[PDB]
Amino acid sequence: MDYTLGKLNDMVNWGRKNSIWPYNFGLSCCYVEMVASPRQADLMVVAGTCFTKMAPVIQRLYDQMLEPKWVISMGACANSGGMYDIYSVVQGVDKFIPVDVYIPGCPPRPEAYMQALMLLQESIGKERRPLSWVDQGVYRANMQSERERKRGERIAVTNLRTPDEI
Amino acid sequence: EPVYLPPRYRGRIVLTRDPDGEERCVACNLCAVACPVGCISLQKAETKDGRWYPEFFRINFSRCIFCGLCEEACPTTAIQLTPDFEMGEYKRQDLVYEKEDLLISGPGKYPEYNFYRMAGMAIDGKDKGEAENEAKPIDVKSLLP
Amino acid sequence: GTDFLTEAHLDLPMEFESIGKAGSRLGTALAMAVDHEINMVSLVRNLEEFFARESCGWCTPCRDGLPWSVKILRALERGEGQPGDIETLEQLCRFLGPGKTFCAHAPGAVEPLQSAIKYFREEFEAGIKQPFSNTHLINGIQPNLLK
Amino acid sequence: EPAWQTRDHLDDPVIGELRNRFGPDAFTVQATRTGVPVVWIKREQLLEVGDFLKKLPKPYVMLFDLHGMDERLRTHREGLPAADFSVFYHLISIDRNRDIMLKVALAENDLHVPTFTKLFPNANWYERETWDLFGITFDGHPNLRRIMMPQTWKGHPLRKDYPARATEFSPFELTKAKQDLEMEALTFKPEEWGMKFMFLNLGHGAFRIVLQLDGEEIVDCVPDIGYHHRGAEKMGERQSWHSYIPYTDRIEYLGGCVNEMPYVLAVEKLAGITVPDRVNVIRVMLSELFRINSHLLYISTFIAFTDRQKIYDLVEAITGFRMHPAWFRIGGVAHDLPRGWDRLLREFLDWMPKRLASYEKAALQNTILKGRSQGVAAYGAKEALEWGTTGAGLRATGIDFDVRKARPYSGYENFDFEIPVGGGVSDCYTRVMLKVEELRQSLRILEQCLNNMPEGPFKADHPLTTPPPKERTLQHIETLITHFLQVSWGPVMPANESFQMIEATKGINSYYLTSDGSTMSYRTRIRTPSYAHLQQIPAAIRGSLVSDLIVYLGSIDFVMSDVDR
Amino acid sequence: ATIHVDGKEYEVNGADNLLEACLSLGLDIPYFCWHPALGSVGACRQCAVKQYQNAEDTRGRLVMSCMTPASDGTFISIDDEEAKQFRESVVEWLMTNHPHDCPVCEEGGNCHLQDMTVMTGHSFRRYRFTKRTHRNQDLGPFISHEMNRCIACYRCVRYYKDYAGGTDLGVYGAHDNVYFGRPEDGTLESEFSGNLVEICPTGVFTDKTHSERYNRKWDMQFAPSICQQCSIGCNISPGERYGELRRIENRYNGTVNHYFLCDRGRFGYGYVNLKDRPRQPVQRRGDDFITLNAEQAMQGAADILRQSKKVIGIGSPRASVESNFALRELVGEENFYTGIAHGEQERLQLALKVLREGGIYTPALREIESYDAVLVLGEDVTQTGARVALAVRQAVKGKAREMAAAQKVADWQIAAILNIGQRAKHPLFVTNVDDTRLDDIAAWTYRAPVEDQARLGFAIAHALDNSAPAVDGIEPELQSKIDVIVQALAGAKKPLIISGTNAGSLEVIQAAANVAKALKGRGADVGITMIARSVNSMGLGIMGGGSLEEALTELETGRADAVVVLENDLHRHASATRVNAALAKAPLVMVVDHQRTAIMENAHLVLSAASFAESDGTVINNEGRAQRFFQVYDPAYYDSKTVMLESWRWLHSLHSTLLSREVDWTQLDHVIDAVVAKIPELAGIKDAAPDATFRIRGQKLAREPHRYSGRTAMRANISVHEPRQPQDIDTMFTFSMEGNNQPTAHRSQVPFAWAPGWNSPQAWNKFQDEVGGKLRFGDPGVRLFETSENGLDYFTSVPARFQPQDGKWRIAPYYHLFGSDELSQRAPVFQSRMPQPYIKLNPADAAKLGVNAGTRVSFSYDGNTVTLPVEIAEGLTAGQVGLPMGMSGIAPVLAGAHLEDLKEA
Ligand code: SF4
Ligand code: SF4
Ligand code: SF4
Ligand code: SF4
Ligand code: SF4
Ligand code: SF4
Ligand code: SF4
Ligand code: FES
Ligand SMILES: [Ca+2]
Repeated sequence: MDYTLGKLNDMVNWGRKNSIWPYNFGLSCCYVEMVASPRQADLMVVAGTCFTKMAPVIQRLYDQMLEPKWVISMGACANSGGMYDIYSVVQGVDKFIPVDVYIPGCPPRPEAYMQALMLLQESIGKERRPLSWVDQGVYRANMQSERERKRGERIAVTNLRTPDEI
Repeated sequence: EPVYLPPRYRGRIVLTRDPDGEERCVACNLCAVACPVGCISLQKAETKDGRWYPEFFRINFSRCIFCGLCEEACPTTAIQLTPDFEMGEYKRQDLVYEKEDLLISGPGKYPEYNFYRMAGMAIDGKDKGEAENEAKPIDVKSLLP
Repeated sequence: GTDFLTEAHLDLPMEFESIGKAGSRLGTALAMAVDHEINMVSLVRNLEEFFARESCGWCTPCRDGLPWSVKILRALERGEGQPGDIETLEQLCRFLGPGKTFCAHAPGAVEPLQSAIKYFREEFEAGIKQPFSNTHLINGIQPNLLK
Repeated sequence: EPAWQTRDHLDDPVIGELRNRFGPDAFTVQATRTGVPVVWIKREQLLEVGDFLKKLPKPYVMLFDLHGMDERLRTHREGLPAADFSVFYHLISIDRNRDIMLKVALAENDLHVPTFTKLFPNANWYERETWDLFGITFDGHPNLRRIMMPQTWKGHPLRKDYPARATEFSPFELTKAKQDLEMEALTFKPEEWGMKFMFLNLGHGAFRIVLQLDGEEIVDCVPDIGYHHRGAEKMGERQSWHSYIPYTDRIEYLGGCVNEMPYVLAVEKLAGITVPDRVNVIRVMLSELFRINSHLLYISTFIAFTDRQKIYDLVEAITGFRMHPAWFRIGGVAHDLPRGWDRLLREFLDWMPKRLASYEKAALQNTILKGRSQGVAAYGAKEALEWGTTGAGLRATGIDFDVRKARPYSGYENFDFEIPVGGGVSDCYTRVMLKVEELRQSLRILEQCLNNMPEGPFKADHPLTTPPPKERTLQHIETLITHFLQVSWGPVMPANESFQMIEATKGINSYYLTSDGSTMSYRTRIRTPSYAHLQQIPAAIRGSLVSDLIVYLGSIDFVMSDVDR
Repeated sequence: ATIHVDGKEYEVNGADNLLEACLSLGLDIPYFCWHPALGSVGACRQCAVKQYQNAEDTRGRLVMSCMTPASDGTFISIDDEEAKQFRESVVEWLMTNHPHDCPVCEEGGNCHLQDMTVMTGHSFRRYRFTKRTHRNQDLGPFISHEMNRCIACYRCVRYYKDYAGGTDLGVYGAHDNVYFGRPEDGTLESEFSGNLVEICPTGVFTDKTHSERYNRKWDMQFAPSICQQCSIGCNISPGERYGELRRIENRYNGTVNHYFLCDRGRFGYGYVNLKDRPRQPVQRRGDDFITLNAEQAMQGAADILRQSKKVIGIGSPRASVESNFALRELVGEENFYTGIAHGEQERLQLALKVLREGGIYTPALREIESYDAVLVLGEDVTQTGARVALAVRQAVKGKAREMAAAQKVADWQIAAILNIGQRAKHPLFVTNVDDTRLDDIAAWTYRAPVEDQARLGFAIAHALDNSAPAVDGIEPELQSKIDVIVQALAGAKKPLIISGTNAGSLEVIQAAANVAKALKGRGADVGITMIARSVNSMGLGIMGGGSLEEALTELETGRADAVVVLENDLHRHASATRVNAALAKAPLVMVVDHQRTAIMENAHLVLSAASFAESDGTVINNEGRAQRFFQVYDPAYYDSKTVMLESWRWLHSLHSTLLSREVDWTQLDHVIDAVVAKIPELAGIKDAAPDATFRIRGQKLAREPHRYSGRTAMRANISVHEPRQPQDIDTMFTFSMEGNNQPTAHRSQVPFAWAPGWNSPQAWNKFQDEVGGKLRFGDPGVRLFETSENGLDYFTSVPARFQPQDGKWRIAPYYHLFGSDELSQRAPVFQSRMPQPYIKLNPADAAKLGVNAGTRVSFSYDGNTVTLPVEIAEGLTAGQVGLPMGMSGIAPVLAGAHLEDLKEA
């Protein structure tokens, strides 16, 4: 598939996806729902509202993280700013750091976070990276989007339970 | 293991269909204005029989807080929040769900309601006087006093 | 367009003021007698169908409130009356009096309904036989059960 | 004469006392729906009025609130003094069980008021926030600097001419702020933070506190807050009365419906709505469920994820959401209770007594926790009153002040429950004891809710009930019209001011709403208890260790989203 | 007068009724059947209040506030319990038959019935029976009909018949089966039928053109603008959504066009949404059309202009004052040309000289309704200045108003006034080449050629004053009718003389000026009105410049090699062959325009100018009133590649890049200051609107309502990241909801009317000092010139009688409301409404030429043989041929021209 700028390459991809050490940065009320130094971490889970005062803190702790680095945004706040289109809130954490996996919700479920972990492992295993730095270009796969992959089963839904039950 | 969800669970938003099979949405734009985030955008189009429908219907799910105010404001029970939470994506542009990503094949949580059985506006299959609690139209040229 | 009077009012003189204090009008002074075989609900229904179909349509209370009283009286005729119907009729008689409508057609329309409810109320109460309902049950929506 | 009626409160004895002391032509009484005597005082008489109120036979001992209002866009100012801006001071007399709202009018060219910090020490942060968001200067304030916005911020966000929406993101400002934060310790000025030894910067919520240490002893400390500022009040001026409800949910996120309750009660006061009994019982039941959830989290964090999971399952069954239901409505609740709710509540109330006994055993009789928690950084009733402390700390000082009993709301007077109070000392162990007893009383209230639940409507029979019942909206044209205009343009609240104070999970939470006759709030003021609880920290740990500060931070119940709003 | 409402004391006008007095005080009384312009009739019974006899009265009596005078010492109660229950019951009675239609109704969110249902507090339905239904009618392309939603408030019939004078709308049927509509299916014939969509308080009559691309009122982006479709200058509120113009709403101006537009202005906005519009600068090279951005287009044009020896500019009356002035600065005053023909320019300057040097006051459009006699000379006002015709109808009904006022009848009791004044009306005398739409109320109609109409005017002036020049050869029948006109005009307190440049004759304007001067010399309060052609015709006349013929001569000889044409198609004002030859000879043609025109094929450079929806500027009224129009939306907000700048921005940047080789775009206030500095006659356009620094307590004026939706979704299909809000440095408005639109805000420019509880066009009540009066802080727009102290002399050039010559046919102009205007006839909804181009023949001329009705005849004009079908015109004088001006192929410059070789095809 398309890439945006060999057996042992599969081995390192498998090892990277099968052992991810996250650094959960909980800004706000996504943090209670989702519940290691950044030098020893490789995944940054940004959960919560990205305030203008705490945006340098997020940027600094992302800069302290070592390559390879992946970012999972939890909730509408980290995705886009959410409901807080306001003077003191940065409209999405992707305004200043790159994000690998987005999760909608306010707050999302922990199982939504686990599904995004599956998505991150798939994206890690389907990527090609420079093996040794002695081509030094990161190639990320242009994966098929989840909404078109799951479109058939979603549209095929006909009847749901009435809201008068618990 | 699968996770149980109650029938009222505020998850993935869908657009539903009437029991006759037509889409329930009349493109009345009440859900878009009732959205506190403003993440619904749609445009009204009209068929040849006069039936209102959305020409497009898009929801920015990267902005949506799943509060259910759009379902509360819908006068046709078209837009509904369903028990589904697996909606993660790779790109934020892919969280913009168009009308083909939302329109399911059935009535959803409300199995029998049809707005166009209530409205006096005439469409195909329902002329004037055939809606609920409606009398037949009486011409002003009628001989009866 | 005049109020009904009973047998006790048969002894007063046919004057404007004497019938005025009795709760009616002298009118054209051409009286009409109603015997025991006549259902008062049916008679008032016929009167109100006349008055509703002779409205000129200019003003809201007559034009859109006389047919409501006609439909209520038809329901009472068929034994399909519901609670609140007689209260709705009394509200219609109160809100179609002089000054409320553009002309005097609707006060004359509501005079016999007023007098018949005042005197022969038992037939109007006998017309009510089913509970009040104007809402269908929508599946998936719990109703707001008012008390 | 309903509870939402407009009153001037001229029969309040404080009005006659003020008239006797200062004269009949010294103040203006305003008729509101706040339930509070609202008195407009001249600026030059504010300090003597406050000192007179502080020395009454049953004195006004607590400054409940202090903030500002931009009156330049307000069109319905009939019966009000000429003001471009105003500053309001909400004061509470606990012994009198009364309260008063003083208001000072200010011209736009002269935006300065005498400081209230000499009378009430907790006025410091309130005056700092008023200066930050309105640009109102307070003469004699020790360190009048910004507390929500950074020190380099331009303008005052709560002014009516300040744009509410997010500005264009600039990486240059981000790099400048990051470089300022990197060299913050290198160019640290002790006088700029209100101080006069080593300086420590370090981070319930991520907030920075700057500490002055004599080797290891805490000598002075000033916290840097506003890192969680969401502009919820400015958003209150940007959302309709109905569409603001999820924003009320996200104030104190462990409270949920507890946070929704004062806002919907204040809007119902503006609307003139008296809700039926079933609405009161439903709201009380959800509030007590969320209070149990918050108290369980607080107790477990002081010492777990199963009883909270059962609470969240019941809340998700009722409202469709776990932590942010947004289920309360103007005039009622969003839906009726689902069939099968009573069996879920019955299974919850049978699982709970033995778990509550287990929490009592693990918390109260824990000898090491009792030794660690007793007597460390404690305060009495005088320190609680002068700092605006409410909730478990205030009742641990011995002052029996619960909103559900002193000023009953939402039908709480129809339930049988006790208000636990401590001795004269408010430390960690007494607050934990009080929260455990409040857990037991909330379980009692839930049992009473389950035993005799009223049958009736879940929405009021008022035209301003937003939204109308759904079945009549789908069936009836006038109900459809009311729904159409209520969800799109918004419900029209006639111009008034309302106030609702409730007992939240962490203290007293209040909404002060000003309607200018429109479908949007002219002014939404949220008083949160965690702000006042965080302000009193430097007065309670002065002379202690850093570990004592950590234990005190874990002992007070606060969240930074509640602090910064 | 003193009234006591709910215990409070108020000072009101005794001549007003209680409803309008209480609405002017800010009190809220629900109402349907009353309208400020239509009067009171007491139909809907919604405005009920409780009136007491005195202060010590507790019972009271329910009365209609619209039918009750606000007399001195009047005690009423609005918030009385019984009155509240009665108003709620009236709403409920209306709701019994109302269809469940709000989601699929175009009135939703803009509906007076919705607002009044909410205002009375009625939300519970206890009616359980059936609802009456109605079949709908086809009412033409503009108005959609939905008879189910009617509440029988009679507003439509009262407006259409009593106010607008229309004949094909009415009320039919009986008691609860009242039907409002036409007797049969067909297009509504009135030129002012479009005002029904705001007159009707429900969704019975809706804007069909808006219904095609419907969106709700809260989703609209509004701006206060001026209608561009003729010279009358009606204030409008264009409302857009998703980058396209979607509706034209009437914007209240108590001095000009208060509640009402004409159908041309309301429905001829569709040219803005044409897909063939230029959106980028395009340069031709060989046969390749390369697209440039703004900077390199400016640089290339500047170097190419700098290499030329003489640059000339051709303005247009379509363009604003700022754009024409920027062109005049770019090319120089000596090289600037107006772009209209020589005769059109001469008539325009004569009308202007009569306006600001004739010593006779020119009334505003609202002020026309107070004149007691009207003489219209040569101007078919219904097809050229339609709102003037509506105001003339009101002035004609002034006589019935006078006889009712003599009988102590209040001015709002319209039924009594109309009953007293049965058919008595103020004198109206219209002259035209044929029958006009004003002939139903005209005291006399004169069908004659324009020289004969001018001779009639000069004879009227001579009979009014013997110092005026006489006319020789007047027949005794025409002399008797002239004497009738003179007796009517001399006995009038306020005579009004209306003329214009559309007749194509200078002598008609001279005769109208002489009639006005003769009436002024007798001490009468005479007013004069001149109807120009286009939106900024008077501004182009005030600015001046050479004619289009001089510019074409300069291009054809070769003294000028560069021509810059601003917003001008050049074929309406000159022959097509001459324009094509001159533009093909010119090595550099630059066209700054917003519409695809035929001269863009020969254009070296095309600059995509903005239309009125996407530009700011000032336009000058037919009465000399400078009026500012504001940009509605940013065209680059959705399509980022769109480079669609203001015309004055393009030309100022071009002049800056020509002079200093660098780009400075401009600000609008800088151009306005330049206009008032270099041109002292246009110094009043500074005061037309406040500058961009104007604030309402520090905040800007909002362009969209506060509940504007989809802010994070409307552009989400292009990019999920929300773009920057567009910045407006030109004006005081912001392109967002973060602004002020309070009805009490101290301003004159109102983008849209909205108040809490008033979502309909009845929200304009809150923005006025008194209802039906002026805006609260004054109407926008100032007069450029006052009345001169001294007038003109009598024009002694009396034209000779019309003589038909063999082989030559004098072209009589036949203007149409739908078609004669250029931009409006480009709109797609006007194609169905406009008719096929016919050529009008006298029966005698058609019998001589052997052609019946409907037969195609071919004629040669300027060496071009075109064929048109023949329509027989009885009223047209023989020796004349009738042609529709403004259509494709028939320029308005053809009016008054001759015509050779009329042969059957
Ligand atoms: S997305 Fe929702 S739950 Fe998460 S931090 Fe934002 S407001 Fe809180
Ligand atoms: S659930 Fe709430 S945030 Fe999401 S689209 Fe609906 S109204 Fe908007
Ligand atoms: S509220 Fe319902 S019917 Fe109306 S536009 Fe939205 S989904 Fe469609
Ligand atoms: S009361 Fe009179 S005016 Fe009114 S509709 Fe009836 S008949 Fe006509
Ligand atoms: S006319 Fe008004 S009340 Fe009637 S259906 Fe349309 S929006 Fe609703
Ligand atoms: S069609 Fe409209 S304006 Fe005419 S009577 Fe009916 S509601 Fe009134
Ligand atoms: S009269 Fe002229 S300016 Fe007024 S709306 Fe019609 S075309 Fe526009
Ligand atoms: S507005 Fe007065 S009766 Fe209609
Ligand atoms: Ca502009």
